[PDB]
Amino acid sequence: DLCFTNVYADSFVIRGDEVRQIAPGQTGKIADYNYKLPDDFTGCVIAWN
Amino acid sequence: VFNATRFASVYAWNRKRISNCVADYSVLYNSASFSTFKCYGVSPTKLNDLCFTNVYADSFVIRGDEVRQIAPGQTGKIADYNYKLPDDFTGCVIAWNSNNLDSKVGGNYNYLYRLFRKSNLKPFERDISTEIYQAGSTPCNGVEGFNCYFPLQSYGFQPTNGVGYQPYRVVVLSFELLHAPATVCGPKKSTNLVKNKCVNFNFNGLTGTGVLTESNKKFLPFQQFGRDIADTTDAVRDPQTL
Amino acid sequence: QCVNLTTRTQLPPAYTNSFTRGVYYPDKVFRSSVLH
Amino acid sequence: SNIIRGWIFGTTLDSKTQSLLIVNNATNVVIKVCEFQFCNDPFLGVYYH
Amino acid sequence: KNIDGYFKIYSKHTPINLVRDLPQGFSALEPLVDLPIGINITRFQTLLA
Amino acid sequence: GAISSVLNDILSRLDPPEAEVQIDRLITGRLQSLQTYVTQQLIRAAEIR
Repeated sequence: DLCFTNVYADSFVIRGDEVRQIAPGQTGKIADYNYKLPDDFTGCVIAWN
Repeated sequence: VFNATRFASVYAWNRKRISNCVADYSVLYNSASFSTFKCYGVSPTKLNDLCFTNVYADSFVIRGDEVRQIAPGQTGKIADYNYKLPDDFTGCVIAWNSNNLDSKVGGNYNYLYRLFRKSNLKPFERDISTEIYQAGSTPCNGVEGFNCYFPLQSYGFQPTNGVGYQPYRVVVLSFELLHAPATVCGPKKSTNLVKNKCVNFNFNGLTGTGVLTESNKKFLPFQQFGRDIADTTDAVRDPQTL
Repeated sequence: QCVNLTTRTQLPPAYTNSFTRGVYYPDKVFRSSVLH
Repeated sequence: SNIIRGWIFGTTLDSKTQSLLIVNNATNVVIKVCEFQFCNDPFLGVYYH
Repeated sequence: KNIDGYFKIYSKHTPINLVRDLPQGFSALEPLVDLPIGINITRFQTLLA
Repeated sequence: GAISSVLNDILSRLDPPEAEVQIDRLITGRLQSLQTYVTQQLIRAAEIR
């Protein structure tokens, strides 16, 4: 029903233990160090094996 | 704590008091395996900015299907029976997998669990009792039999089982926060103390804008923060010098 | 250990009044000249 | 005369449960949480003055 | 008291002059230590010398 | 209704994803307090006038 203006895909491969780290407000070697999400992040996270 | 050789069981779990050290969670990222990581009362990005008073590590090994049961307000054979978290639990739960060490080819029966409990015990309580549970109306008299089952069973720990059946290690951190003097604070370097100027102070993780002046108030040795009518922090204590 | 005393005299559990006892600091927080 | 020496905090006051034993043996403030064999009359006496 | 598996003790020592019934006065009790005992306490006793 | 009354506590504990749940409870609690107070002043000013 709702559609979006500027869709950007964030495609990368990490360890399976650190998928929950991809969230607005988390830490880790992925979240805190190189791939950080904003505090006002309005988006979707799609991950698979 | 996080990289120990053998943990304890869930009915009797080791509670090591973490006091007077540097809470640096970047050391654990050399050998990191952390599957789930949730802080209920606090946020993980403030772990370097905010620091905590009385950190207690809750180290034990349970089944992989019951890790989500370690949460304030859940049930299970771990949550409802032996390891309960409080309703006002302000803490963090750190858990990770242990297939490479805790799984034996024949079976690891050293990690027991509580399956039969009479009532709903209080949170943060350990239970080392090996009394025979009475499931029926007949008295058991301390021996096994009909409706008299031994309460401490063991999971099937083999590397060929299901991943939900694999043992997951877990360490849960509990603390009193922003009311007590802090002994453990992480690798954030302190700065110079400036008096008689509006600055951005940071005392034991408490951040705010205020003016630091000397006072005639003498704190008790267990007291760190002074408050006002408006409940905001009116005075703090310097932890380095008195 | 197991041996109990024999000089125990059975006396009734009488009652006692307390004036203002039972007050402690509820937390580790300093407060000055307030009524919390 | 320092007659109050400590307490035993338990559930059923027996070895069937886990109990707290805070005592003082005139040298150290001893606080132990063990599976104690509970005696019916705990005491600490001073002898032969 | 033992609530949420967190035994809180509060100690206060003051010199008195007393023969009899509990004195009419006030003393603010201060916490000494914090004991993580993790048990259930329903009954207790008290040591004497 | 929040976890604490102090604005400086939530800024030192929670992320701005989790602080807007908590600070907006403080803002609404302080605004309704001001909408209580301005109500108490205008009715009192109608009594004085």
